[PDB]
Amino acid sequence: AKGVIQEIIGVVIRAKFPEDEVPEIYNAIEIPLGNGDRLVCEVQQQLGNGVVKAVAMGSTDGLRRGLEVIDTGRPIAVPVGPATLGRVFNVLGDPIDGMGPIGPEVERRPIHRDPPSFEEQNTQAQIFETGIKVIDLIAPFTRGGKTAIFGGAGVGKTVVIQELIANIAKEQSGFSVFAGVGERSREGNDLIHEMKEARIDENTTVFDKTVMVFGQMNEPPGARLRVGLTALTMAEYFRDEGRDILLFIDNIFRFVQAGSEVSSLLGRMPSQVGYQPTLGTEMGELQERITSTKRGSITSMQAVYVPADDYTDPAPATVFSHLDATISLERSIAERAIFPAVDPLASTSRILDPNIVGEEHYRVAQEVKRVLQRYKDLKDIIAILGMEELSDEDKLTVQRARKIELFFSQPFTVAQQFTGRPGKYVPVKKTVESFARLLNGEGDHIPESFFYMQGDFDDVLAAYEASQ
Amino acid sequence: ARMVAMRNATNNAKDLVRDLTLSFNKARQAAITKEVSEIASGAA
Amino acid sequence: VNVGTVIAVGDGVARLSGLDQVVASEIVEFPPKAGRNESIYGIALNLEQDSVAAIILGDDETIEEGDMVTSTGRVISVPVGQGLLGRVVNPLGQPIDGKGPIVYEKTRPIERIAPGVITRKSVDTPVQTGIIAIDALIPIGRGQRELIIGDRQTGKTAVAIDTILNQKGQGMVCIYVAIGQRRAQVAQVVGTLERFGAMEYTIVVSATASESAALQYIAPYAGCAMGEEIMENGVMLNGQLVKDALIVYDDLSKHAVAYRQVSLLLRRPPGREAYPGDVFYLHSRLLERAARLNEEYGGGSLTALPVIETQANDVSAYIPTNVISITDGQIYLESDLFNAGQRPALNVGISVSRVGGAAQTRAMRAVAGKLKGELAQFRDLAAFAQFASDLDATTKAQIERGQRLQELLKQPQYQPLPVEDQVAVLYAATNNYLDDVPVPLITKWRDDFLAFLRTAHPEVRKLIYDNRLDRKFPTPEVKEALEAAIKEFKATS
Amino acid sequence: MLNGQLVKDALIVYDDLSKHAVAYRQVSLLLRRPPGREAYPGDVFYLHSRLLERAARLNEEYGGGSLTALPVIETQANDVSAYIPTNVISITDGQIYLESDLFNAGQRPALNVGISVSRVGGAAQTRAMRAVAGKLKGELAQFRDLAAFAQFASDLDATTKAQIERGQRLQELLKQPQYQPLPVEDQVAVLYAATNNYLDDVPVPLITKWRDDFLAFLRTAHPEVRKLIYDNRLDRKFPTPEVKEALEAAIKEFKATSN
Ligand SMILES: Nc1ncnc2c1ncn2[C@@H]1O[C@H](COP(=O)(O)OP(=O)(O)OP(=O)(O)O)[C@@H](O)[C@H]1O
Ligand SMILES: [Mg+2]
Repeated sequence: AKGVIQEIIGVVIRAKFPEDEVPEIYNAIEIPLGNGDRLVCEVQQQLGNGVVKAVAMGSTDGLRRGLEVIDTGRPIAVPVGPATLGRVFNVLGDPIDGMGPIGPEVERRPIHRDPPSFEEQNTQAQIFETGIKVIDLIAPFTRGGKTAIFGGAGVGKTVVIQELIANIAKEQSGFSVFAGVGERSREGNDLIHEMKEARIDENTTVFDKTVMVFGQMNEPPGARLRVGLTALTMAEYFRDEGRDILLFIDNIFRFVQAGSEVSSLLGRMPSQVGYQPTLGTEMGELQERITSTKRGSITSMQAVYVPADDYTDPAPATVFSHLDATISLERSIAERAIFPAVDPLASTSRILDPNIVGEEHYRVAQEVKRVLQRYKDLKDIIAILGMEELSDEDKLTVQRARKIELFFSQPFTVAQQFTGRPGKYVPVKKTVESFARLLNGEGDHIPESFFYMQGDFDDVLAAYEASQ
Repeated sequence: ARMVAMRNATNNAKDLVRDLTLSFNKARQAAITKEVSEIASGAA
Repeated sequence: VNVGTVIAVGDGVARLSGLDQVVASEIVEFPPKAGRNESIYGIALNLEQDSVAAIILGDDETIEEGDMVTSTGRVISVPVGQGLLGRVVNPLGQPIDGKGPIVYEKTRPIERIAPGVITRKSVDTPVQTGIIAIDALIPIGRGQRELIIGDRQTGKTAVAIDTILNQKGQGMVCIYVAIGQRRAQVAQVVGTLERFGAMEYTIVVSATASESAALQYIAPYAGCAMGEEIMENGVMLNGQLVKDALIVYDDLSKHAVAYRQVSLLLRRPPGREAYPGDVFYLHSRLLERAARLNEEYGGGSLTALPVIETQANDVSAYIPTNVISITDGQIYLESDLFNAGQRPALNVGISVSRVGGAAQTRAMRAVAGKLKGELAQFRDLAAFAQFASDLDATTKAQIERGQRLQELLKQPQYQPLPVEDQVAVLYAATNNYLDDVPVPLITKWRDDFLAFLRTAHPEVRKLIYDNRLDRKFPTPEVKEALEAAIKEFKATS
Repeated sequence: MLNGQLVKDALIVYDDLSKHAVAYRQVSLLLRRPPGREAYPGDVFYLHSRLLERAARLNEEYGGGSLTALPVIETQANDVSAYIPTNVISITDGQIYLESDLFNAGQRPALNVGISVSRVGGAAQTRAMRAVAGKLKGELAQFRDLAAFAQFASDLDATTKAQIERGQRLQELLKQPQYQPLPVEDQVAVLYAATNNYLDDVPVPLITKWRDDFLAFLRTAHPEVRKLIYDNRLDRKFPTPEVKEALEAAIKEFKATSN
């Protein structure tokens, strides 16, 4: 304990400790910083004669060299238990809501814990109904399994996440944890607060069953780097005692970007496009903790931001192998005013198996993909020549594909703020029936424009009758 | 009718070439950036 | 301990050996010497052992090896207050207009963490840009981050200037931050602001292309610190205290380019498109400070209007997508529409404002919802517009109406429209009251209608302005009054 | 010791060598070794060559054992010309390309048979399989060639129409479900039935059901034909009149009974 700061490079602080009291790899050291409030750094490396390199996870832009640092001797500890329910925390576990601090009697758990072993893994999963046609048909939201949506900058990842929460957080049958590792403090939070506090479950709000840890974009790289681990530690307590947990981590890519900035400041050799050499290991350490085990189940739902529109970027490429259900949002689909913007061809799921989701559901999904696969094959032919050169069956499949593409669009109850269309909740059975009817041939006479932003097939038929 | 269809097809083909050339140029620059990054990193 | 000596001057970075007890972002002084009457400052960033790398905020040819440096004891800060109003200043806060020294009682440090999550509230108070298309289809609220993204010469600067001009009586403190813009453009912008009298409430921070890459990198943070001071403490405008501010960052692409130059001259590893890996953090920590604080934290706001320049309308680049992800909405200014004559070129099909739709005057939304619907129908019918005499009455009428609405959206530069005039014009357009007016004369029809309402019927405008907040705007009184006004105008015309 | 028999054959599947290359890149960069192409270390081809050249079929003097390797590589956006994919393509003796376009189009194994190659070739097939699959490969290749005319032209002669139909028959034959492997005798029987025009009258959408029913037929009605096919699958001339009969008879009986 009682070291001194040697260098302050960005948010990376190199401190010198006595020879026999060097902090451990992941210990949390503190600068008094004056004013009675301290800056909690996390060690990352040990460089030699008592010299350690720590990540500030704070402003670290008003402190000098030679400042003393106090070694706590333990990694970052965050409160866990029912006391964390309905509260908002930092990466450090310090509450930021108007309510008081967590009492000392509440257990503090280190945010760096080993992921569940191979024995503890629970492979049992089943479809989690969500009411979104494209999600519940092509890439079923998996209960007890990791799933994530990959979108660019203009697509509505946040809208989809908010609608999903509105649909499924009321009938939770358990607590939930939200972690915006990297997201706008406007819509990622302080507006999800209003939505969650407005929703009421038998005189108890949804927010009364939720633990929320942000580390918003504004925060320095350390907070965005470790906020995911804080949320995971807060949710593992509830998973370990059997409670079903809904976990919503927003923009894992921001966690990766924070890791990249920290690594760049740490002097590590860059890999690929400026990313950290330890990208795969960091992703493994975070993601392998998001697992439903034999003691409890975590129904994770993540979001991933692709830089520019590159799906070959190392961060989404690393995420892709850590998921059960993959949802891909495309810029072109969104620019075609299809707000869900999900690409069925590039979106898959593990539980899209007839033994799990249902034989009819599986057949319908496979046909809805074989169509639009024919369409992707004939895209160039249509673009340069036109519909006429195709054969009759090819033509029919093409307009069926366009009708399906239009029909995947669905109004969202959270889209009322900029769209006047009321939201719709289409059950998975209704979605399967509607798409089976559409593929049978029913609805062929209906023009494609009638499938835009509708509910089930009955709503499309009713609109067609209204317009005669 | 064939003359109209071919004229539309040629216009669509020329528009596609302009779009592809626009996309090829972006891929050409990104290839240069990638090389100028590995060589500079390999230098240090 | 407050003094040190430069030991190496290189790619815009000095080494400043022996300057300990310097804070991690202190603004070092470089006191003047022979040949340099003024002092050029620097930001000490890499506080490594026995060396303090410092970014030279200015031309690096001024200093040599052995120059004395004195640490000022302050984290990098910009002077801020009521004295900044109506002044064009450097990113450091020094004035460049030559009017006189800047008067200020307190300084606000740039490069600070945004207020947070709990310290925020959903936007409710609208921002009137004065453009029909923007104010009717892409509502902007106070504290919203709306991005103006276009392709070079398309009108992003013009849109920002119109928005600044329209905030004359709205109790807003406009801030225009010019990053990387050539001095001619900045001078023309300042002159345009002066001519229309908007310079009395507008603070302009200029970091031009010739300036060092250290500037154009702190300029948006200087402007954001000014906006934060306006948002939290507030200033007296027109005899009233205003805590609402609007800031236009102008070209954030040039800001990202300047930060890339600074990083590469510091030998930091490049990332995608040679930009440093923390460019997203750069723009996020810049834009996240533009917030709409709740009442218990003062109730202030700070609207941000970043401007992003694209190449060949490539919205899927690195910096444009980064800024799109940071901001709340987009205003896509297409080049094809701009060249076609639609000078307020907006890609309404893809431009959107996620927040602020509920932060709009009830009259404007109540008249513009069906406007947006009809524009959507026209865009849907754009494919069928090629066919001649093959369309029924409904489709032909829809195409004609869409053309009329687009021509109405065409608004000449430097002519903001008050909210009452905008809502009256849209109510006239959307009630089949302009179907008889030929398309090429709709602009002059709108101009004549506005002149008539300014001269003949000020009471109608005042009543609309007073009754724009009602839940049901089309009350019988305003409806009959405006219908009588338009019938009189049509009879006279 | 496996099932009471001394097994000296091993089959190793590297679940993903791209992740292994990523791990080696991480450990090299953390050791501050100089990078190479795409930040991978210089000797990544040496890495994977060391790993893969240990898979061999030793001669009888050295034990006669073997080790079969199936490296697995994911490609970003089907970029075969990347660094690790090209390295391991150079190292291996064969490639099996799986495409998302074929996978979505209903072709479940999703093999791109046009570009998937096996340098060992017929030497790694049973004599029955080698004798039956040559016509399969030729007809499938010619169908792939004629797909250009099939996509557009509708005035093609009856020969080309029937040949496209046969190509579709074979492609639908290859559409295998998951966790349902077919033993060598079953595949030989099905391919002999398909390549000898016994399947021409079956419509394309029902060919998979036809194959499943035919396999149920052989497994229940005529186990002896399967035993006979498997018994003499190594002879130089597999289609002997003996194997030729009682197999065409089984196909004819199945065709007559159902549909
Ligand atoms: N609404 C408008 N009506 C008429 N002309 C306009 C309008 N908006 C912009 N222009 C003209 O377009 C040109 C460029 O406009 P502006 O100065 O806003 O540039 P920009 O597109 O924002 O970008 P840049 O700063 O790169 O030139 C000028 O000649 C300006 O007069
Ligand atoms: Mg401009």
